[PDB]
Amino acid sequence: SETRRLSLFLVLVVLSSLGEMAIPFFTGRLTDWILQDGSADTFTRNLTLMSILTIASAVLEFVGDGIYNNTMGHVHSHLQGEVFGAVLRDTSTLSDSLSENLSLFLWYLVRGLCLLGIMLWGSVSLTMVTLITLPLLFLLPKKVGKWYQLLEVQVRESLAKSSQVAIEALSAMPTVRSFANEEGEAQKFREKLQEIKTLNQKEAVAYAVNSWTTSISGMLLKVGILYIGGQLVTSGAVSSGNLVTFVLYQMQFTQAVEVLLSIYPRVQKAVGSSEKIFEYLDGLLTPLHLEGLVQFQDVSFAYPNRPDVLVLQGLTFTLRPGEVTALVGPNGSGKSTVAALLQNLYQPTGGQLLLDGKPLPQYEHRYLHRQVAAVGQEPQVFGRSLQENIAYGLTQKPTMEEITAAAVKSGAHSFISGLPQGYDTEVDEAGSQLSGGQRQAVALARALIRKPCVLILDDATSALDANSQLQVEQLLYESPERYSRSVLLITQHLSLVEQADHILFLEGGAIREGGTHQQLMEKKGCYWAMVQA
Amino acid sequence: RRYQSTEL
Amino acid sequence: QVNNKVLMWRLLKLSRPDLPLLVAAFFFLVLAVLGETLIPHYSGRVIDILGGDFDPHAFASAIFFMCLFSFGSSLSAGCRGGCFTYTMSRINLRIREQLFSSLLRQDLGFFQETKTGELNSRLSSDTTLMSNWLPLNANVLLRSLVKVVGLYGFMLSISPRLTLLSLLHMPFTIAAEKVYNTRHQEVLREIQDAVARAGQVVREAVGGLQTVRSFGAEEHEVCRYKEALEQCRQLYWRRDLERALYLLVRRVLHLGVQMLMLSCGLQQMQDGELTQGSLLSFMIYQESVGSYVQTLVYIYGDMLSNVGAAEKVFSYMDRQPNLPSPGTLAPTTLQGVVKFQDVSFAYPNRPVLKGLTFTLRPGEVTALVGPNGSGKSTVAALLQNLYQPTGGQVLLDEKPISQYEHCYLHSQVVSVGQEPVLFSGSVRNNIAYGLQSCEDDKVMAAAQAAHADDFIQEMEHGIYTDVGEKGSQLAAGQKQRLAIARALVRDPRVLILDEATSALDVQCEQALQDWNSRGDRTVLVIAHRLQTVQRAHQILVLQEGKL
Repeated sequence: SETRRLSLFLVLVVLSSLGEMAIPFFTGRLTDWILQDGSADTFTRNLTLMSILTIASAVLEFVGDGIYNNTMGHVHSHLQGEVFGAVLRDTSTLSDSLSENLSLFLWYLVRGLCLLGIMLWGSVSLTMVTLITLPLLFLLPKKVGKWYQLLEVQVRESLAKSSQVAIEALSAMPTVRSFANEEGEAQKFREKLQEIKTLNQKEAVAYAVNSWTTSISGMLLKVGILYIGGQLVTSGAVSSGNLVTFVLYQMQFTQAVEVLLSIYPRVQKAVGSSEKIFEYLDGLLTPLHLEGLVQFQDVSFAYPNRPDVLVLQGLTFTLRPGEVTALVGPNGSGKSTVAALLQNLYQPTGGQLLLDGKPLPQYEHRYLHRQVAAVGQEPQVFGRSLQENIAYGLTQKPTMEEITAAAVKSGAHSFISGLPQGYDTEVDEAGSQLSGGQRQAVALARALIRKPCVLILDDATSALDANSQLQVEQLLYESPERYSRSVLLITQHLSLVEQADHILFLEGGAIREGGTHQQLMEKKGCYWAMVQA
Repeated sequence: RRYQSTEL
Repeated sequence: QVNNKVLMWRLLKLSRPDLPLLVAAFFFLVLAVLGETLIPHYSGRVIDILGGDFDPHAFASAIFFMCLFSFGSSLSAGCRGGCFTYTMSRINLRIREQLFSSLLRQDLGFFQETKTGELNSRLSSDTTLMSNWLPLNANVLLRSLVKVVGLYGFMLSISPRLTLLSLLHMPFTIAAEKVYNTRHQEVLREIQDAVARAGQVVREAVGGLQTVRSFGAEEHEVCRYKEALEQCRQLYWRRDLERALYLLVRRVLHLGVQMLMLSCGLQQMQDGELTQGSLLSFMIYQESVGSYVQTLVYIYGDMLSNVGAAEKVFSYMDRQPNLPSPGTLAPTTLQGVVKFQDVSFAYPNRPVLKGLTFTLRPGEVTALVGPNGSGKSTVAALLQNLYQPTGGQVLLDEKPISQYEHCYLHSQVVSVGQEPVLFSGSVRNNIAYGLQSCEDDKVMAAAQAAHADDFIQEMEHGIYTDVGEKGSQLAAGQKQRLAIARALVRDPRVLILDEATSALDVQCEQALQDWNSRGDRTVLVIAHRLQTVQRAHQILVLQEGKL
């Protein structure tokens, strides 16, 4: 999609290299003109050509770089956004390092190709030296580079391991002081330091060898062309100005090829580390009124970890409006799984279910998430402000009066007003702004503000305080409009289940009790066992 | 853009 | 500044044990810089030889000096790098060892108030920046500062006016490089700040993943991440635009000196003063001088950051601990009596402990209960001499616990925490932890006595098997069993157990209430229930930090 600018960038790079090539050729021909004793018109024209060509080259290079940017940044941002969206349903350093190395590789590769092309413009014989000594410039330093890189990465890995061990001891420090074993940790650190010292001598030897090979190859080439060109100038087939050009040409070509050798392994490492990230990358009806009721017909579910093994079966509860359902018993009955299925987190593995006369996937995802909001297993408060934390996931932002009304309904209005700046107080991340009971009250307020059709609030007051549990039970029993929206109490406090119109219980992946609370106590099932407990 | 770095 | 001076003096004192490597690297540096300066003059000599009449002797001599100086400059530069990177590694290892050794002996409150990442950044990333000062940055600054003067000697040796041109040209380049480096550093600071903000956003999004998926708020978090990414991309674009503009103006000024220098040099040519090879050598020297000046300026800029990192690290090793020296007391026989008297403890951040007084006996099993906001563990923490009591004192055999030998006291008084912690080693290491060398027979004897051999004999090589890091491979029952085995294997005289009836089975309590090393040793047990009241010889209570 960005080729329409990338091709322009590439041709910009090529033209910039051609324009930059003006310095050595023109200065060599100009010194040859000095030796030729020509008229000043040639000298003035060559100076003007010098200035014009290289200033065009500099401007073209700047434009090409500015075109490569504002495009590679857009690609990087889009890639990171897509990766985050994929993982929702570590990379930026890789992306911009890859971009920088790729652009450097392209620049210096085009520069070297242009160098060699204008070598071939001149005398072919002096180019032959470069074309035979290029494989010696390429093969051997590439051989030494992987050795040096391997030793360097081994040293870095050992350093990381030693630092990890030291930080583990630092974290476990109270136990270390309890056992008085500081010298043991010191010896354990010292052994790894000794191993690192052992590896580093070989690393230094490899570094010295690599530097020796690169320098000797490049500057041996630099002396070889000078000798050959001197011999040919003595032969007379080549003017001295061409030799003057070729010396600077060799310096530029050596710099370009050395940049290429220093850059290419980084590009290879970047693409190797990006391939795994690339691998890691991989409509419904909208209600327009009150849902009314929801029901299931012997529904079955399975855990995602073991989809071949069902989690529970036999879901026959119906969310009757104006009534409160109940669920209590062993945690292996799938009560949390039933709550997740009621929230349309996954499709059922069997049976059938309905919500407002339609299945859960039939209803719109936004409407389903807005009308079936529920309190989590543990209350969590986001890092934003409380006025923002009590309205997460809202399709449209409502007025703050509604937020205050919901907080008063959940009783969290006083707690919010206790914080400075009212409900607009910034809340610390992971519920560190206040207590667990305050977090549960905030979760209840967030559930109430959405005005749900079927509240599935559970596991909130069981882990909260006794006063918070009593307030939650009082609010649940004082629901207006003939209880308005139905509820599904799956908390651990069985005292609040006395007001359930059609209570139920499950055990071992299936239902085990139901009916009135007094009838459940008078039975002989799991509810009777809980009553006798 | 031009590459530039320092050696030990 | 004086602080920078003393910091660099301390860095030199740290580098002192590697003097031979330093002098060898310096000698190789001088040998490299001499040949590197000398070569282009001989290149101009070659060109001048070719320009005039052909002299085979002069040409052969010039080519031979090329070969010799080329081999010398290629060889002498490579050895300097190896010596300097060896010095780098030696300095890094020495400073890492010294920093860890000085960090080990500090008080518990210092680690209590300081986050682990703060210490990790100093120990891992900054210790790399210790060894960047002398082996690399000082070397590059010295080689630039000698090669610039050598190259300026040569150019003068060529022709003076062409050098006055360079003298006039340099200050603009220096000022431009300074300005660009300052702006680049500021923008890099903004870049890392925005990257940290985006990382916080994604961490917050992934922390409450279940809550977000339940509420269906993934789109909002995705939009916020897109906004943060747009801010980061805009900052990246600003940085790269500034860098490209700096490069463009640098090349423009490069020709702005180059063309006029060529014109004046050719006027001198036509005047008959200079030759072609001399002009070529001058051109090479001019090409090198500017780059050397810029890299010198950049390295001197990096100097201050490295010195600041040095101050940041040395602040840790200069932190004075607040623990009294041990009195080196170690009686051969210990009765094991422990007496508390009107003691008070205050946390470094509040009378958490106040007015506690009791006395324990060897043959009497004593239990302490009371919720008091789960602060009952501070009694054991004070008993282990981990904290210094603000008021009163704790005495063993009518002797304060501070005067006892640090090794002997913790080999005599052994406690187990509420959460046992392992050290990622073998079971042989993690049971006999704190012991230099003892027989293994006692190790699995205590393992059998602690009801822990069940998962030991089922695992290969018995006690020599490997466990997960921080013990995370095993479960909480294994944690309690390993902690009890570690406490028993050291044969303590005063034994403290916490949450015995709250986090451990009664079989462990029965073993620790009837063992030969527990029948007549002073035992203090803390439980969160009344399960230990029925078996305790003496029971004591505490609330809100008082009896």
